[PDB]
Amino acid sequence: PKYVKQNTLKLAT
Amino acid sequence: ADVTQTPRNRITKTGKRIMLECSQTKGHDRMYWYRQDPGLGLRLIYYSFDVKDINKGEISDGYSVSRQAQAKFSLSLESAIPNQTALYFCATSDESYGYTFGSGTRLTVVEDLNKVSPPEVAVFEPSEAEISHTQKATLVCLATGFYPDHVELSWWVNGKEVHSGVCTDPQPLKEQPALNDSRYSLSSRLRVSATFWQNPRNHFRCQVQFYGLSENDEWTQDRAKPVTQIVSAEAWGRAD
Amino acid sequence: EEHVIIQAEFYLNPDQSGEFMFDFDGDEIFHVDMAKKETVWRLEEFGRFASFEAQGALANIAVDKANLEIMTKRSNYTPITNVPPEVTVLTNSPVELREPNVLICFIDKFTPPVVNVTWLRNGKPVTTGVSETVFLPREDHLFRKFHYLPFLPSTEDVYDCRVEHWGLDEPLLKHWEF
Amino acid sequence: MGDTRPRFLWQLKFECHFFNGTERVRLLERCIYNQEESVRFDSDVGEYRAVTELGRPDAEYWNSQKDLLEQRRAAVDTYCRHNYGVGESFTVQRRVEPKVTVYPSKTQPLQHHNLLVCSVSGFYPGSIEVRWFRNGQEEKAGVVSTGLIQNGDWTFQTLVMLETVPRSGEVYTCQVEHPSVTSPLTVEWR
Amino acid sequence: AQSVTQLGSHVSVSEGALVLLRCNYSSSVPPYLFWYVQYPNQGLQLLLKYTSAATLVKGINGFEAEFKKSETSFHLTKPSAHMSDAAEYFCAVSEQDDKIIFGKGTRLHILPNIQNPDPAVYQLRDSKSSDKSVCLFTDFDSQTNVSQSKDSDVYITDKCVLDMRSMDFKSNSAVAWSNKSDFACANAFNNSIIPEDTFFPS
Repeated sequence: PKYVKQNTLKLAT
Repeated sequence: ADVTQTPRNRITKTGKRIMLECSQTKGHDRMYWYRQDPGLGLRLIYYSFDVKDINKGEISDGYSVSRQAQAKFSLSLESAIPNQTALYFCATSDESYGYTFGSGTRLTVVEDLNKVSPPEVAVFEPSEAEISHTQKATLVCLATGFYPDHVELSWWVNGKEVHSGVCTDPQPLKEQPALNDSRYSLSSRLRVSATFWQNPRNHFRCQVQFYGLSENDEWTQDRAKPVTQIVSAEAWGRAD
Repeated sequence: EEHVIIQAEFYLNPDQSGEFMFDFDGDEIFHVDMAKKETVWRLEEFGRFASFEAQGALANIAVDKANLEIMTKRSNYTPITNVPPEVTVLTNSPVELREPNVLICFIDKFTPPVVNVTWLRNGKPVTTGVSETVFLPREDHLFRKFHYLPFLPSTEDVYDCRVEHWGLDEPLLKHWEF
Repeated sequence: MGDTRPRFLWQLKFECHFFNGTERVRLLERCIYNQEESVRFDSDVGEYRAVTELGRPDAEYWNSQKDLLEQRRAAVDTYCRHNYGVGESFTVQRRVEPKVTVYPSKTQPLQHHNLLVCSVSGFYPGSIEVRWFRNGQEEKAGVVSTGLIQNGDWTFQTLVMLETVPRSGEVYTCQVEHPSVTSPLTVEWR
Repeated sequence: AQSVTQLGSHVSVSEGALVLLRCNYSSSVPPYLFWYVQYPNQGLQLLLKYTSAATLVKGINGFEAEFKKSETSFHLTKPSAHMSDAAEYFCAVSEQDDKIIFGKGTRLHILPNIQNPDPAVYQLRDSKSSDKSVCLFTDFDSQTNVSQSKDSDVYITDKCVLDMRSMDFKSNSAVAWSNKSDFACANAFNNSIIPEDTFFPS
């Protein structure tokens, strides 16, 4: 059984 | 294009270290190298999620990579073997599984550069019997005696590249299927209306782009050095 | 019932320090060792029932790093205000003579997440058997940390946890005797 | 560190909140610059919101991307409910029996004011009742406790002391109710 | 073991008919799923992506795919096959691990609607020489297949489909050639089952 991360998003540039 | 690979086409002899370059402009942290082979899909070689971060994929053996900068991801064949002949694709990913693939690198690894040979190209004119039976006209292009299997064939009508009415064999056949380094042949058809064929000012060219030896490569043979070159053959229309 | 699972990450410049950890109701389940690309289970048991692809943490930290640079530029290079830690020193269990216990130094309510912790036994800095947790999250976005020293309890030995942090004007020295 | 340089800190929290197990779940994503939250996604709202002016460009850019917002909402199932089920056996269902000892704080004759100590340690989860009994009867007046101590360890400890005058033949029982026990633990002092 | 299984390296569909390409997946984790297309002599293009947002995923050109957890499937469909749908199609999975694992790929072949077949074997002379020629078998319907030569000095191509946009007209063809002195267009396709009505001009 595998934990999943949630992805960090890139801020607006 | 966000993602660009160089070179687009490479021939190399076995036992040589060769490097493929990927560069991107969208400043993405995730980069990947895949290879594509018939019947096996894309297999992941290596992947990188940051500068100097390196991770092995499914098939890392015989390969290395570097990620010195965010913009660039380098793939090296350590000691090229023939089964590393493939289409190689660099990809970037955003933060939500949005992949951008490069247009690809066609790499051919040959055991012996002495066997490299450009195509002879011939154009075969439509038969009167076809014109009179169908009111259409089929030209055939044959490209023969080339090695390795690393060509692109196109048709040019009145100096313009045409896609309409063209079929090219999806893969060349071997002139000597018993031999490991057999030369190849490829055919293509261009079909036009008889009225278009019958106009003697119309010019038809079948062009074969051959990928072969570079300036660098040594050449000890009497026949011309088999460099990357275009070979073409041409036919004019005829009223008959 | 009521449970909370937190995925907590940070990146700190110019130290170039980043952490990735999961929290269940205020205890750490695991963190990722970035150097070795290994998931570190807070108890070894947990690694027998579950897995985590450590490499995933490095993609998030890469993006944390890019976002910290953007926010830094947006703020016109406004730095963080240092918040000094509170230090509690206590025992893992009640304390019996010549029955090995463990000394906890609990460090709480501090930012940024950079501290230097020293264990002094009778004035001597001691390193034998020492371990620590990573920088743990709090609801106010400050940090908690645990430092651990296994030891033999006796009336002979006196203990100090010494903490240094940029928010303090001198090191905090917290005492323990039996 | 004698190093004087200014520091810049980026923190990220994904918070999964579970009510009655996975019956009700809430997801909070939090972007935090120099200890101040700038933008958050709350599953109860279903889009990004600036917590400060610095966050406004990020709320606006992220909320711009319909497919992005759709996945962030699905994550209550594909992230929160999933990870809950991964950890349940060793997390939610973790039970570790307390060690319970009771001793006087002073060895002294009968008929004198004493402090009887009930230390309860090594236990998980945190939920627990310690109750003090004199010869069978409970008492609430002189009960003092150090409250619940988190060891960082996946274990808790607590003291509950009892102010009391011990008398000839008196038996004192510490009664501990914890989820790990089919029925309360009891340790006596005579 | 994240995997995706596609059935059939090479599949056929009639022009105008429903397109169905199969994909089954294996994941411990609720997955990302993808379909990509590779059009001839080009790169990889995303058609659609499953994100758990919705079980019916919609893409460019009428493509759609339905996630069915209970049969772990993600079959790609398109209502009507066009000649321009001829391509290789790849299904792909990520167990939420920020890498895409690809299936082996299926090439879709479109059989053109040949309403008026006119099978014929023509001799074509070289532009440059009255001494050189090839044989063209053309204008046969979808029920004829070309076999490879039994004779190592006779070369025969696979059948190809061309689309003459100038006359909205599609046709099948195969080419045969030889340097052999005894090679004639009447014998070139003797190893193939050809239509009884094939036209052999004088």
